[PDB]
Amino acid sequence: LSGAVTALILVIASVIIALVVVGFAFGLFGAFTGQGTVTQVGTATLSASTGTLKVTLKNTGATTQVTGAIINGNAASVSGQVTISAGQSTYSISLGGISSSTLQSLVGSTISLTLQLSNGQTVTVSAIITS
Amino acid sequence: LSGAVTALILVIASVIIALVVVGFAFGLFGAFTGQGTVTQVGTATLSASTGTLKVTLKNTGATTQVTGAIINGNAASVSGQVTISAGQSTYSISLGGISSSTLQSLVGSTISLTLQLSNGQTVTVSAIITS
Amino acid sequence: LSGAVTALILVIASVIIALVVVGFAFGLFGAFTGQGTVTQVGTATLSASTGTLKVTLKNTGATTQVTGAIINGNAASVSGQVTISAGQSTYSISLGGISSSTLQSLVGSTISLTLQLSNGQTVTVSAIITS
Amino acid sequence: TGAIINGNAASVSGQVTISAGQSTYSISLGGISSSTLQSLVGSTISLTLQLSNGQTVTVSAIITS
Amino acid sequence: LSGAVTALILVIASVIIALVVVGFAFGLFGAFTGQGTVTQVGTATLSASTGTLKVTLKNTGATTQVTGAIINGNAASVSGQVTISAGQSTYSISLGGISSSTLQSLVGSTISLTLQLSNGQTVTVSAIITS
Amino acid sequence: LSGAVTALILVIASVIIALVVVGFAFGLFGAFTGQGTVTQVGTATLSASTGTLKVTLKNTGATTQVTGAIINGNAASVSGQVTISAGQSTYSISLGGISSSTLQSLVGSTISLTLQLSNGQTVTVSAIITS
Repeated sequence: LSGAVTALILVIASVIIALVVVGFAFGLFGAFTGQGTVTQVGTATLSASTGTLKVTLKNTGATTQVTGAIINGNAASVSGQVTISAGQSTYSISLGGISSSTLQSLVGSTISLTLQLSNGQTVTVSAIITS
Repeated sequence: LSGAVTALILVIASVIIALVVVGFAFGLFGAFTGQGTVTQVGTATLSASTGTLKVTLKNTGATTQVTGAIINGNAASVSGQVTISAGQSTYSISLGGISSSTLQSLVGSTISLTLQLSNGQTVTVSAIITS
Repeated sequence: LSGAVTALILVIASVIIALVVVGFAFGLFGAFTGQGTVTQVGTATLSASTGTLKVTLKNTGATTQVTGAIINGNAASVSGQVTISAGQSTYSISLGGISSSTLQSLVGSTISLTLQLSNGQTVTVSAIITS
Repeated sequence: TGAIINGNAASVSGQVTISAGQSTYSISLGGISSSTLQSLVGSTISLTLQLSNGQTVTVSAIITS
Repeated sequence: LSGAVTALILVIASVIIALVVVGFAFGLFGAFTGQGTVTQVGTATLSASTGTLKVTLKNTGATTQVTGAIINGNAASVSGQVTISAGQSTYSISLGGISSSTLQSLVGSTISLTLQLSNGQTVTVSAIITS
Repeated sequence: LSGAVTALILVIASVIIALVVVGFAFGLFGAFTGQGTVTQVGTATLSASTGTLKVTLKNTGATTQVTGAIINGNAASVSGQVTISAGQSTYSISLGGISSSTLQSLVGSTISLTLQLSNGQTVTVSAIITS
């Protein structure tokens, strides 16, 4: 009775394995939709005095973190106001790692930043270098 | 009978997954068309007394909100008359956040505003600075 | 003689199960091809008097039904002339659920509709709002 | 045996014995007229042939005149 | 011997299914290339007497049909000389559905037509309204 | 014990097959990235005396070969200086297959060449026909 029981135990266990696969696939399909996306809607300004960036970020997803920023081909780190909530509202980043040595010559012009979020997404920002 | 049942349960579940993907794609294709677009048709005037902007905005989409306005390299917030209905009709924005200190010297000239809507779209407005 | 008969009955029944799976897969492959697709070829016009839409829809598939329409961020239902036959010919939808309150201001402009068919497919239509 | 076209089943009469090899086949597909295919000249349709051995084959066809 | 035969019958049938998919994909790739494209090369003239349009249409594809024409925001049907062969040669459309009521005032000016072909493609024509 | 051993040997062999597929996919993903791309940065000049082309080609990939060139609707072959190394540096192609019969009338004007590399990529070059 090896064939009477063994193929039976395989066909019982295979239902368990298939349901685990389908449940994991539906959980992953639920996960990557609401994982969190962030874009810019607000045409940020980059003050040349302290590097304070007044950005507006739309977030129709989960809570993310801001890790670093690419500016002028240089990486830079941030310290505070990096916890992005859901919603657009308005964000104010104290972008350290750069001084007014190179931004004094570009007052009034336009620069392109690249924020690096915590969830793998990067967001490019078109900034007006104001004073 | 592991291969007799398991590939069968996969090919039954894959129809469900594919139909969910196709239905989500068609729902998204329906969503981003009628999501709401707003443009200017009316050649707005900016009164220098109180900052009252008499704008005309065409809207062939859904109901949106006006969040802020970029003027002279400065961001400014708004308070009332921001619920854009469908249709052109005529809109009257009490644009706060600026005084007649800088607009008194430009009476009769032309300025360029940038309204920031709630749905990510921004609209630039060519305004006549009247008194 | 448990192993002499049992594995034999499994290998006889497994042919039946495998042929049922292959026949179902080929039937599904036949079904989703000729299930019915509908697109627009004809550059429809939306009359603002009664909402009568003169659309042209190409259908290289089966007979479908028109259920509803998305217009200006609003859902709307339909009543008559919704049985789409095969072929392009020409279709005339009495689109109820909207009046000339909002379409009187947009005479001559262009709007984007979203028809929702019965077979899950949605079709966006670029319409000229004529009078 | 048959062909699925526009959500309709249709039967065939002649030139249905498929030999081995690619060569070329010419099916007199009856069961439909030029009532509905006159409006789709030059476009693309999708047929579904149903063979005798259970296999079905979908064909991407150019509706020429 | 359920696993000795069943996975074998699946791996034999899967070759058939994969080859049918690849053959259908290559047939579709062959079909949509030579399906038929039509453009204008010839700067058509629209006679205001009878509406006779002397157009020149380049066709590097298959034989198509002309179904209707959009003129002045109005749809119109055609009757004869609609079978477009391959090649540029020259075409003469008896465009019915309009009279010299509105085209008498525009003699010598330029209008823009929109022909609607049978294969989904539409072609806009820049026409000189001659007499 | 046919089901006790056979599904076991399938589930052992399937790990081998899946790892071979994943390793081949990652090897292909490694291969097509660094396969070799070549573009123009240098605004080449085409001397009309001997057909000597002084081109500058940027190559962030592997070593490629120059096979032929399309000029004036004519194919032409090359003989020497076709081994493109990595880097921009500067390249000098003795483009045979054409004389100064047709290029004498176009001294000072601009022509468009199409080099055909060995790795399937083609590169169009905007050349100044100098003397």
